[PDB]
Amino acid sequence: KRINWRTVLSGGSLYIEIPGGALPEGSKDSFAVLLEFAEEQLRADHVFICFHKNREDRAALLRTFSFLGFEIVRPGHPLVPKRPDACFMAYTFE
Amino acid sequence: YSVGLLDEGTDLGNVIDNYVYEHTLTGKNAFFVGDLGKIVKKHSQWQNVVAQIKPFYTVKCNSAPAVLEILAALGTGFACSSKNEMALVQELGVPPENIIYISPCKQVSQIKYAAKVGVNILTCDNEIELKKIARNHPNAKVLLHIATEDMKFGTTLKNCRHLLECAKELDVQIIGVKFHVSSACKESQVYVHALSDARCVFDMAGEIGFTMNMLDIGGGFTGTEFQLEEVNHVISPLLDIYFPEGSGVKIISEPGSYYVSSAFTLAVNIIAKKVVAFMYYMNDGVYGSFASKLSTIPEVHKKPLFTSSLWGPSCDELDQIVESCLLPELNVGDWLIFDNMGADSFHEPSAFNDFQRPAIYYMMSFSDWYEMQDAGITSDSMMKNFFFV
Repeated sequence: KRINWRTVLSGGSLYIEIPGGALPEGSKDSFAVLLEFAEEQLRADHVFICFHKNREDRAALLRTFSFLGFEIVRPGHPLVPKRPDACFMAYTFE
Repeated sequence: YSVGLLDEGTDLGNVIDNYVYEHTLTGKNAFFVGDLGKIVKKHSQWQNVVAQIKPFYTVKCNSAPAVLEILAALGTGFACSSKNEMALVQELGVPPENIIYISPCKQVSQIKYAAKVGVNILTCDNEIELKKIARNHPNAKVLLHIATEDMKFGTTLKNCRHLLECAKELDVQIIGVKFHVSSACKESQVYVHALSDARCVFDMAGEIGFTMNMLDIGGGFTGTEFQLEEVNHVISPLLDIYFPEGSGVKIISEPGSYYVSSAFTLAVNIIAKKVVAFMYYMNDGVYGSFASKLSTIPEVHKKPLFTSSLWGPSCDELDQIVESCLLPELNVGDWLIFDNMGADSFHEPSAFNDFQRPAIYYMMSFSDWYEMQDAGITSDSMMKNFFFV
């Protein structure tokens, strides 16, 4: 099934905004090819996750990208947009 | 890189209290204390329970140079999750035959690096990663990652069949099966299911003509004795009959939280206080060594209990560590003790936490010392870095 995800690229650093609710199946492959495309053509030096604070699956996605290799970034970072109603994780390349 | 001696007359209490004493006037920063003796004791516990399984420590739990050094000294393998990790491990002087990468989502640069460094054993849980594996490293050794019946990860039996078929077409060698059984799970029968799935591969790959010689069982261990005891009480009767010694079986495990979680203790300082029930602010929080709260009890240093909430120095709404606790009236400048601070509490110093990292203090007992000395470990060349006193 075709899946639409909102993702925005700026300043050579990619930002992914996840919508509320659970994920559809085959999403593993989805973020997989998301990273493949993040490296091959657009050549990102850093990938980033952002999602709304008030949800019952905050810990779920946090631990998800935790296992995926993402690390927590404190709001207020120069590369992070000033928005205190969002949680942020980060994965850096070499 | 310094660990102090401890006799029966001395305890952790006095090194904690002394570090408190000296930090009170100086930097005023938090402090970490790690018991390597309990890691060694857990290695002896492992060898006691099951010795025919080689543990491969997940670095993401603790990536401090000291722990990695003593673990490499113990002969324990390494489970990798990043290329910087692999860089540090390879820089230490570890053999590539005892290195495994674990990240559920691999990248092209990472696998090119893995290919360049000579590490062939790696896991996989989808067709895309298999495709890039075949695309860049034709001589890679593949471990199939399966799912468990406990948001999602792993590969279904049918898709595992498709995976081994494609792998056969892509001329890449599959050697074993990979999975993870969480520490929290107590449902024994579950393991059977997992193992049954592995048996499936043992058949299917066996039918396709590939050689199997390794089984990875994961890293779901709490650290306590009874947990591992139940683990063997379930795994041992079934394992020896399906893969006995001499069948060419090399079983592998990947302990992470197991060795270090309850092995570390954190000493923290108070910087703020507010009366509404009370709310108290520390000089550290979730944005640092307290990520593990997302997935354990404080004690008072000094000699009337009130309910209170814990906040960090970031003061933002997300910096809640404990929802409700009971403590006597305190003021700014007091100390707090946190046990079980080993699981995912060590991160690298950067702008993420204002270039601030807690000090590194290590503890060792005489008993564990003679326990390592008689094992013939202290005399080999790989530990020229050690400094103990």
